[PDB]
This record gives sequence, structure tokens and C-alpha cells, in this order.
Amino acid sequence: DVSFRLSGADPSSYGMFIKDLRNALPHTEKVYNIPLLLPSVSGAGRYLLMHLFNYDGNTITVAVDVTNVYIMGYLALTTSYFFNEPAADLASQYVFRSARRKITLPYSGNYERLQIAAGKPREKIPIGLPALDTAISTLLHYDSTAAAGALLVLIQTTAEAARFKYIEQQIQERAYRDEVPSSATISLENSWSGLSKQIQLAQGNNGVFRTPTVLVDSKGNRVQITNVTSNVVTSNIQLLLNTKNI
Ligand SMILES: *[C@@H]1O[C@H](CO)[C@@H](O)[C@H](O)[C@H]1NC(C)=O
Ligand SMILES: OC[C@H]1O[C@H](O)[C@H](O)[C@@H]1O
Repeated sequence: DVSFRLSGADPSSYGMFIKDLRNALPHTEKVYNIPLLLPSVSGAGRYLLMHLFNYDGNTITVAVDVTNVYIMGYLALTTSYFFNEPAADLASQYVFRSARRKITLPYSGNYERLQIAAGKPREKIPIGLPALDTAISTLLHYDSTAAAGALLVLIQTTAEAARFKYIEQQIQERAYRDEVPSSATISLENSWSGLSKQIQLAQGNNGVFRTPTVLVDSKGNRVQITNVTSNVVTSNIQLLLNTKNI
């Protein structure tokens, strides 16, 4: 398990959380020195628990699928909550079985359904450490519309930060003042799968991508990534989704 406390949190402590989160995902190889997540894991071993503590010290435990960094669901006091999707339903057979009731959320976990449920896209939702604190607090008590916004925060500040150094740095820059994600951040989130694939297909093709990936950069300019020398590959992405899952 890994843990993060908002009480006394700073850019360093957050960075040590995100490092512990990355280190908790198993891999047996690296591809261009980036950890390759496993094709699958059977049983309870598929799921990492993240223990998150709000500023007053209340906690939720969040289950994460180690093969893709997807949030399956969470436990808040004696109630478990799972996404309305078959991967989470399967995950509920292994984690949080000690909950006194299990609620299935009225949406699946993907960004588009979450944004619908929230009433807004995540371009308009501030992230950062204060927002994470707020998110944890929201999830303590069921409200499905509020929880959608909170989960959008939680996913970006945990899983998305683990996947990309840039996003981790964005959040560190937002330790004491929330701000909506930069459009680069949104672009990386949306491209994780495709980047992961193209980095794996570059092995066998002289480091060249089969199909270029289009990103939005830090200045807001639209840029093509065509090979493993790009900074996104050498100095940013930290975890590759296995092509067996794409
Ligand atoms: C690889 O990408 C770099 C920029 O990251 C670019 O200058 C170069 O032309 C590209 N080479 C190939 C073969 O794609
Ligand atoms: O479509 C968004 C997906 O990527 C993010 O990681 C969320 O967990 C979600 O499953």
C-alpha cells in the first residue's frame, strides 16, 4: 500500500508519494528505460491500495489496477464505492469486502462519463493539493454529482501524476493554490495509451513511431512526436501501458 497525507503536505512530500506510487506497480521490463506495466496480474495482486488522508486526518482508501493505473473504486468509512464498469465489478470481488455496504457509482470511470456526471470538462476544474484535499473530503460522503468532480481531481493528482513527470510537476506547482490543468497536461492524459503503444512499436523500428502522436506543448502549440528522442519519451512519461491492453 501507499499513503499520502494532506496535513503538512508540501511539494517534496507529494513527490515522495508519487514516487512510492510508481514503485508499487510491478514491471519485469523496461522499454527505452521506461517501466512497462504488466499484461495482467491475477487475483488480489492486481490491486494497489492508496490510503489518502485529508487535512483533518479523515481517510479514504482507493483501489488501483496495477496493470493500467485505473482507479477501480474506494472505501470511505464502512461504505465501498465502485465504478459502473466490469473491471471494477471484478475488483470488488477482492478489495473492500469488509465494507458494510457497497454502492456502485452511476457512471464508469472514463473521463468522458465523469465529465458528463460532473457537469463540466476537466479543463474547468482546478487541480492541486488543496483540490485533492477537497476531493477526499467529498468522497467521504456519497453524493454522485459531487463525487464525479472529485474523482476527476483524484485521477489527475494520483494516476496521471504517476504516469507523467510533467503532471507531477504541475501539481507540485499547485501545492498551495489550485489551478485548472494546462492544456499540455490534458493532452498527455489523453495520449497515454497512444504514446505507450508507439514507444513499444518503436522497438523494432529504430526508435521511430509507426504513427506520430500529436500533443499540445507547454506554450499551447500543437506538436508531433515521431520518435524516442523526443523529451516526452526521454524525460516525462514514467510508465507504459502494455500493448496487450491497447
Ligand atoms: C525525431 O524527433 C526530433 C525532435 O524530437 C526531430 O528533430 C527529428 O527530425 C525526428 N527524427 C525522425 C527520424 O523522426
Ligand atoms: O478515459 C479516462 C481514463 O484514464 C484515466 O486514467 C481514468 O482513470 C480513466 O479510466
